[PDB]
Amino acid sequence: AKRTKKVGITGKYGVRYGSSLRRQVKKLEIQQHARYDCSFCGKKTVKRGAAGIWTCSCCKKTVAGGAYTVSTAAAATVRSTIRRLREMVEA
Amino acid sequence: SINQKLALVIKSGKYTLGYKSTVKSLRQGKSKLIIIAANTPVLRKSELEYYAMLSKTKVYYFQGGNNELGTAVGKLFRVGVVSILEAGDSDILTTL
Amino acid sequence: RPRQYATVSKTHKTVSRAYGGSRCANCVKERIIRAFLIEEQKIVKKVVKEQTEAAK
Amino acid sequence: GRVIRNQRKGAGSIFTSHTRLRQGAAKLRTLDYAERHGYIRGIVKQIVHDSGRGAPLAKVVFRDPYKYRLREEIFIANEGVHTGQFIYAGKKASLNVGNVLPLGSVPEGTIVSNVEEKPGDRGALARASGNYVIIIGHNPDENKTRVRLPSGAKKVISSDARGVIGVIAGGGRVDKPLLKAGRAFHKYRLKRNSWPKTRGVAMNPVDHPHGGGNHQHIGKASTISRGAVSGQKAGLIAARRTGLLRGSQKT
Amino acid sequence: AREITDIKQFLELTRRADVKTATVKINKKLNKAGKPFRQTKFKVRGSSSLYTLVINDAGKAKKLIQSLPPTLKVNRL
RNA sequence: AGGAAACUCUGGUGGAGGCUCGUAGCGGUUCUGACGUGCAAAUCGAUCGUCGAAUUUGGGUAUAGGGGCGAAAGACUAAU
RNA sequence: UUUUAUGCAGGCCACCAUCGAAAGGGAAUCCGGUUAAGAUUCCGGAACCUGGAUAUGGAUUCUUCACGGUAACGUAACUGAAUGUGGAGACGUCGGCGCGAGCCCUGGGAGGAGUUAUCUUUUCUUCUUAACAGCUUAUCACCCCGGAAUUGGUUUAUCCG
RNA sequence: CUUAUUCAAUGAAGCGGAGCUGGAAUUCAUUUUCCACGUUCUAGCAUUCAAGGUCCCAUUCGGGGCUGAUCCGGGUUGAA
Ligand SMILES: [Zn+2]
Ligand SMILES: [Zn+2]
Repeated sequence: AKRTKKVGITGKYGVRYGSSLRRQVKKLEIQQHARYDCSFCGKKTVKRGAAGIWTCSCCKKTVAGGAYTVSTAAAATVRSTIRRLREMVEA
Repeated sequence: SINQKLALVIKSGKYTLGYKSTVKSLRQGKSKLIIIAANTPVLRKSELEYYAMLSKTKVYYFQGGNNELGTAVGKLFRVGVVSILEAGDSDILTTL
Repeated sequence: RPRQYATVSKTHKTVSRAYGGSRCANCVKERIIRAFLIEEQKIVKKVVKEQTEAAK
Repeated sequence: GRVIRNQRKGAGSIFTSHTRLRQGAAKLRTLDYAERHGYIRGIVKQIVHDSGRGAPLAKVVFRDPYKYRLREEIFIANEGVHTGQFIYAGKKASLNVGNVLPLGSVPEGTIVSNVEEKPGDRGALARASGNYVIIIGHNPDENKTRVRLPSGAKKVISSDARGVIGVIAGGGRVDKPLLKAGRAFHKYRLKRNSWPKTRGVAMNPVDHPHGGGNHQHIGKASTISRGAVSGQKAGLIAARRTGLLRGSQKT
Repeated sequence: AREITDIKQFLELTRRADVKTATVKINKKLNKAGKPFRQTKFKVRGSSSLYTLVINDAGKAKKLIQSLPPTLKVNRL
């Protein structure tokens, strides 16, 4: 049915550790347990093996990344600015 | 645009999806054109390029993924490749 | 176990193909294709380079 | 009185880092000929968790140009690398992720990691999770590059000093809590025997310079001169200010 | 300790010339309720293994022992 | 299943937790019980704590005396 | 060099000692019986590996270093130095699911024993088959065909195309 | 300034200089100097003093030198 109002995956942690830390942990546990999309194949077979090891079962690939998400926004900015200055330099 | 012309071909012309049926058609020469996704194995990509070089067929690279091309043709699964055998109605063969 | 591999004969240890008991057959396929394709690519790259810089 | 904890950590019998589950050092290939006259290709074959570290590593493979062999290296993975990947490393290489262009070659506003400090130390700067170094400017005549370090520090280092392009992986790690002495236990037991930390003010005065008293109180101020000694350097050392800071690092 | 079916194989085995000993076992057996038969078992012994030629025909068994050499030391049981 | 939609609920599966009851086990609260020239140079009994782990443990191995080790009692370092 | 040593024509390579676990890794054995006291160690039988000589048979070849199969791959074998590459060794913990072994429960029948004033086609008991060898057998995986929305297959657990 | 001292690598491999071969340079006379001086769609592969070309040998089973791979100095390379 509907089990939990707002603890979600942080109901295994029970009544411990404080609501705020449980909120943060909730957010990041969702991020890290979720399935993502392998860019090489588009399929939803991407998962964490370990912190910044994000591997795809279907296409048998592995990409390095954030401990809890697979693409961190900082590194996204870095990709973009790298492409920018590289285009400029070859240009 | 391109997805509109491809839907027109889905309605009027005929086609076959996927690497195996595609390259079978290309071996037979019956095909005219291929559209190829951009998420794609570069090996498969280059092999198709060679096959189409031999067949003198045309090739087009899709600014999209398997998902996007599938939505374009109107199917609901992954399509890295599509082979146009004839369009009848569309300007696909003429344009690009 | 390894010493038992040393007991048995060749038939029980590998396959009649190139890369018999080392690599998957599908991987054999893949890498053969890779070789042929990119050496052809190398060749056409070489000749286009030669002719454009010969013009130039 | 008695010898104290740091004063034993120097000798290091039980405080040596643990090593069983590490793949060895992560290092940059030697600046031999190619990386200072051209470039070389390598294949990222796999990516692997290293224990005790927080980042992952990249098992990369090059070919020794002098001998028919395949020389393997362990790199740090930046975010955006993957398996089966072609990593071009050297001077005449390309400005993408994974590559090892010199700081003399890269432009301003650039991001790098695993940066050398002097050419042939093979990875010193910004090796930990999510830490990057930014380029500032050059003085190619008397070849030097200004770089900003995650402490905000503007350092000046040579130009042949290599450095990997990208941001180090495993970011966001300390954004998560731990919630558990057990989680911290596991962390520090794969790193080194550094936990739990017990308070000197709860120790006895023989065992620390805070210990003792009918009330847990320090008594004598904890701001310690830099020119103190081994036995006195418990507390805040060479400190300029204390307390809550409100405002800016101001640099 | 290997089964054997080919009779000429068993004979050239008897003349393998490392072979020295042989045995013939009889066994009381059942094909069906009313014909409990007589299984013959020629167990020949050389060096590295024992070869067991199996037989379920007394006519063939007597022809076999008629065919065997005399010098090969036998054990009837 | 409901709802105009937003989105809400119901039954099931499933089997998480430094969760819990509780045996083995590790411990050692209370009885301030027994004994207290003992079975014992620290035990016996009942009652108790905890029991998948920051767990318990063998073996090897390192740290040696103003030194070591210490989740810290000035505790332990062969009844010291 | 066949006076001979290993000088000697040649090229290769590059630990950089050693010690360290009778519970980690590890080449190879099982049954039966046997003594006052031994046993996987003895006896009988049947096996396995290692090392080294090694001869017969067999296979290959006058197209010199095998053939069949679309393929996955198969076979009694069926050249292969230097060097290099890969794999096994070699690996957590918990859950439940399946499968197997032995045990337990049990039916019939063949023997033996017990009870029996009464009743009990009854209670108990034996009915076994090792290492090793040959033939055969499998979940997962993999190949051929063919081309899937009307979406389908499928696990206890929802994953796949 | 490097040599003394000090730091670090490395199986002490490509140092430095000059030079070809090209691009730019304005050559104000001939080059004035500067850039390069074999590699980038792809998880392949790269080894036998290198094949070739070339000069010899004793052709024979083959054997050897130059180039292929510019030359000189023998400061391993940087730092300080
Ligand atoms: Zn994928
Ligand atoms: Zn494979």
